[PDB]
Amino acid sequence: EVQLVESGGGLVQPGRSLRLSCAASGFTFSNYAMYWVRQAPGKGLEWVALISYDISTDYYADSVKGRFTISRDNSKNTIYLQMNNLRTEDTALYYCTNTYYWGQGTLVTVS
Amino acid sequence: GVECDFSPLLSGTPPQVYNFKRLVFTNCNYNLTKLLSLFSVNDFTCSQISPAAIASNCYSSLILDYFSYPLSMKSDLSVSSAGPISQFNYKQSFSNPTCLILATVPHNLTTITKPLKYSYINKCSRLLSDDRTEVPQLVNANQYSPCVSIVPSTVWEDGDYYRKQLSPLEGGGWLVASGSTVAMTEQLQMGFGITVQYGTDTNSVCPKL
Amino acid sequence: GSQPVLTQSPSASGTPGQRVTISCSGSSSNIGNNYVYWYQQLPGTAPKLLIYWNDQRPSGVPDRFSGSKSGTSASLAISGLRSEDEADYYCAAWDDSLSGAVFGGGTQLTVL
Ligand SMILES: *[C@@H]1O[C@H](CO)[C@@H](O)[C@H](O)[C@H]1NC(C)=O
Repeated sequence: EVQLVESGGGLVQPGRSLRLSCAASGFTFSNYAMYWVRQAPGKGLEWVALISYDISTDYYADSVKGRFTISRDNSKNTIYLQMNNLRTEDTALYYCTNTYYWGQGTLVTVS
Repeated sequence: GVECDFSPLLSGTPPQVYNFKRLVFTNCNYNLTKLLSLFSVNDFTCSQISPAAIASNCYSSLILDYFSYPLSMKSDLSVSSAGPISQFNYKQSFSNPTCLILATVPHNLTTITKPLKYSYINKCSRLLSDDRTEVPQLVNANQYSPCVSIVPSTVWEDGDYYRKQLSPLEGGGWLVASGSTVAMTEQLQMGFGITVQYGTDTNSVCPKL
Repeated sequence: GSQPVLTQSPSASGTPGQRVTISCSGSSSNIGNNYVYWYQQLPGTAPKLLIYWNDQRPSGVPDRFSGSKSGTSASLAISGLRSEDEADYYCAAWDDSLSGAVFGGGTQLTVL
């Protein structure tokens, strides 16, 4: 079975730091691009970051350039999303995906 | 009332297996046995229904797929087949009664035009940025290969290899495919696919009488 | 949430059994050279892939969903519209200008 578990989410004061994780199982990890999508309560999905299956390149939304970092570890089938100088616009539910499977998100709140 | 229209079948070049043409019927009356008398049926094997029954039952939908196909590849066009045809070209439903017919276009059926040869997608993968690791793209049921976007509608040479660049959303890398061919035969041979669905108070695709 | 590069007219009406489509429009940097994906999200659940690589259907999605991509716009049609289809529907694609993925405004369909 395919499962995708996030963690790390929580509470932080504006401008603090928060590191997210996402562990995967049920497929060949070293075959898929993985990425983070966030949803502010009552609003639409917004694409956040993507990292390749080779700890290659990473891609960022202009909303998060220079603050967020996406990381990856193929020996643990895991992804990281480092968040720095967070802001009130970073309040959202943080989803981790390939494209086929999503995860039950994780909460990021800041105010 | 209205009659089910099978005409397109008899007029044009039927595509290759991986580009199958599909007619979808509702609220009509059909005479399948009339259709098949226009050809030389060489094989007619159904699954979860019979040749007798599929010609005489009431459906919510009848769906018919047709394509050029060499009779010499009979073993690869089978509801139990695991060859390239179900892997990369054409796959029917398992959860609905289906059928597979193998025919030959007779000489007095003059509005059916032959293609250069027969061709099938023998391999459809996706490789990663490493240009080595290959991830097969197996065709979904009732759908075309994602790699028909890069395969010519008829493959010129046995073994030809195709390629296209993928954006990072899809993992980067390339979408890759390869084709095999079979020499056109003196008479055009074809393959057909039939799929029926039964509904509750809505079975309006029934045989003509 | 700062406006997405895609325009998803968000109201979608129909009736049970009807066919409603969802139009997703953009520019030539995203739709047009990149594949479209369609997602379904129920009230308070994770999103689910409906259509990937603009027309492809993962095994498990009912046949009532299908996708298409013309030159600049993409759309998700639904036959036999049911009641479990009451959800939020989003399109997505890569953008060569931003070198990042782009989502649409998000349409909500209500039908009864
Ligand atoms: C077509 O149907 C009619 C009546 O339903 C029947 O007389 C006729 O034999 C059928 N044609 C063929 C070729 O089976």
